[PDB]
Amino acid sequence: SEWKARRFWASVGIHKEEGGWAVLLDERPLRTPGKQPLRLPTEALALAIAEEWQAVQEVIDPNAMPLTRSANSAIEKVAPQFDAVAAMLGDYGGTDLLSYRADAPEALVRAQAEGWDPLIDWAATELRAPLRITHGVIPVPQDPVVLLKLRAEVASLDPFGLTALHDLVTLPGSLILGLAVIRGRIDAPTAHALSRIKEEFQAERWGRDEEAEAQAASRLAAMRDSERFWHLTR
Repeated sequence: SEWKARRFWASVGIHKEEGGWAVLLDERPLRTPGKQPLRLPTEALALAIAEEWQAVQEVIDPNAMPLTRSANSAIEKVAPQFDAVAAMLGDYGGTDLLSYRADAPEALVRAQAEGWDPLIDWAATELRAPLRITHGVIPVPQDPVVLLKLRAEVASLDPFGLTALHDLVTLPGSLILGLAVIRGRIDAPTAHALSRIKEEFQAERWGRDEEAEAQAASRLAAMRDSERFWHLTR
């Protein structure tokens, strides 16, 4: 309803810049909520963000503009705090979902093994990061050298790329799943399905939980948004 939310522009285009691309609402350059200049690493993302602004009807709906939202985060929070963010994501290497297997029932333990072992194998091979796997509640600490190797893989990403990595790691609760998505080993819908092997297994055996399903659907959409953002920024 806010007057400030009303669309007043006719066309939306893009244009180069001394440092990245820009999106234009008529002749007026798009700025970040923080008044800072919005510069995008690629034309692909610029054009995609322009479609979001061309799609505005009467009033701006931020929920409908996931790319703009992530671009703002990259410029405003991730680029300036790259080191602290790469560290926080890297930390998941020591509490990775794939390293914790159920104790029971057996059919669940086998399900996890079949879906996850291949990803643990990939991480040991491609990232030279074999994780220690635990069964049950008592956490096994990871090899300090492996944690250094995984944190280093994260640190080597560009800022926009680190921003996309964020949700791919935190939502499923796994750094391996997040890196597998951006490295092209699996896509986001597969990463999502692998993370919920236990949830899916229990639902099929003991009954669906509507709230859990709603929350899972939300995580999947956010993971697909992060994946899109990663590809657009390459």
